[PDB]
Amino acid sequence: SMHLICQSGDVLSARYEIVDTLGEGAFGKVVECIDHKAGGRHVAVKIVKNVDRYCEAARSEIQVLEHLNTTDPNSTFRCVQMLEWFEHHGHICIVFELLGLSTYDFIKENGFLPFRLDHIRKMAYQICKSVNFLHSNKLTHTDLKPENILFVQSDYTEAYNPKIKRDERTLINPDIKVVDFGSATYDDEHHSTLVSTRHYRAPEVILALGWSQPCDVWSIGCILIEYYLGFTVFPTHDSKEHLAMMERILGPLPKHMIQKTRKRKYFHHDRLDWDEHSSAGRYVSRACKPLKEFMLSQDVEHERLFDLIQKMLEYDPAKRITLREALKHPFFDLLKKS
Ligand SMILES: O=C1N=Cc2ccc3c(-c4cccc(O)c4)c[nH]c3c21
Ligand SMILES: [Cl-]
Ligand code: NA
Repeated sequence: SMHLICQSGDVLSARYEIVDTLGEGAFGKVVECIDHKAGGRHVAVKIVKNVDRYCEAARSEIQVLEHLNTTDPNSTFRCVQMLEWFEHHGHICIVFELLGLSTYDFIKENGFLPFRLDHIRKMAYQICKSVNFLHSNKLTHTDLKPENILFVQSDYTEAYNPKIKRDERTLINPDIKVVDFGSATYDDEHHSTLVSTRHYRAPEVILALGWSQPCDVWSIGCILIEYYLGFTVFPTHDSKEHLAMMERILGPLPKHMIQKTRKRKYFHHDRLDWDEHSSAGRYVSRACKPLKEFMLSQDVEHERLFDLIQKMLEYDPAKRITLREALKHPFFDLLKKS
């Protein structure tokens, strides 16, 4: 029972003393501990609910991390390092290096203000390089979202911004790592019918056309929008509504994808089965507009970012830019300047 076992001062595995709670998700909790058998190092321990599906995900996460961490022992590609795992009162507990705030929690604590463009550029490059390393190893993450991208160290400076009448926090160092490999799937493994957290889910996933590495690229494009704006451009908890928002932001779905899909519930003949005058229809009309209308500036660096996002949000997953190609996009040139 999760509440019974996650308390400050509790000691796990005769070595890890809980000092704080770092996060809680569907899966259980992540706590910060002092490791009394590694010289007092502070670590993060993910305590998994004793529930079938979360236990299975944790076991899978341990297998993937063992692979990724052995393949990349210097963490050149920025996947979180797993230190060990154990069981505590029947719960699986995974020990990680300690990181800073998730990118989501940073934005939340900053009043849902967005990141500045130079930080987005650096973060995007590192996200793309890390996930590309997964892709090179026959893996797809499937659950990329701001909560699963963590700052290495989230110290900030703070200043009033009169341009927007608000106190603003700015990272000192925006370096990141990628976490949460409990949904990561190898190319030759069973692919779950549904993947991703809704706001980051690709159209081939929604339409059950089959998914692979490209679905991670879509999620990354969605994450970059959220970093740029401070909010999602897909504010919905309904699949058909999500497709409608895609249409308004990105244009009509390709005919071949509507042709091929078994998800007939979404469609009336060859068009989305969508009433523009319903409550949901009025909201999508208010809340969505073409992608480039969300730009905050027409400066060329903003145009470069939006060009990349647009490529990442290509509907056809084969046509969609790969991460190897994304790393070569002009948006990143500023990082490669001598
Ligand atoms: O320092 C870390 N090293 C590995 C790791 C994994 C997850 C987390 C979260 C977290 C988890 C769920 C929700 C949330 O908002 C934050 C915070 N710190 C984490 C670490
Ligand atoms: Cl640029
Ligand atoms: Na239908």
